[PDB]
Amino acid sequence: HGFVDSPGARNYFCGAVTKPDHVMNGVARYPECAGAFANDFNGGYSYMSVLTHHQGRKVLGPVARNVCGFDSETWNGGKTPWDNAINWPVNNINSGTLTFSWDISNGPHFDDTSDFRYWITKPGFVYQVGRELTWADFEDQPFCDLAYNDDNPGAYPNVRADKPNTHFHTTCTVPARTGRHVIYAEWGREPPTYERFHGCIDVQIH
Ligand SMILES: [Cu+2]
Repeated sequence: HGFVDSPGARNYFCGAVTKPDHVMNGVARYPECAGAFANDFNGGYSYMSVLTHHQGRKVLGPVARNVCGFDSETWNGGKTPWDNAINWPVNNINSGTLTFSWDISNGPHFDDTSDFRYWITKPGFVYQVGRELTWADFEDQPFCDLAYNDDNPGAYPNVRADKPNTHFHTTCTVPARTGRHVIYAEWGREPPTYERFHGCIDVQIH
């Protein structure tokens, strides 16, 4: 159970940081989360639970009707808060080497993590409020596809478990891009669960 907190995913900003009730009370760090929680108030508190039990975009192909939530089981295979196309907060980043960090404090699965995978929107991508993502918006293959076996931490330098702070830190190379983009991210586990967690990261590349 967890989510990407650097660069912060939609369910970081609206979930881990800004809670539904914060928005209501007008005391939110991110008032723009109003739009994520407008039609699903209490689902906002399950930001760590955007999960499936299959091997994700790479293996099933572009099958899920909703990109960011990947038709999560927690929403009965329908839309999550983070599939909404609203005025999301954005991460300003550069192309090249970047750490993608998962906060797994809510449900660490160090021992049977299998993979981390990231896809990015195609160069021709135009972000627009109210227009929800399609798989056609993203490259077909992940730009970053990291195996892991906690038995042999040595063999995976691009994956770094931090057990005390219950984080995974992963290293990717974000490809040449500029402007507003989305990175779609997956954290997957081995059998027996095959559980997988899904996130979108809003980015402004330089
Ligand atoms: Cu979990």
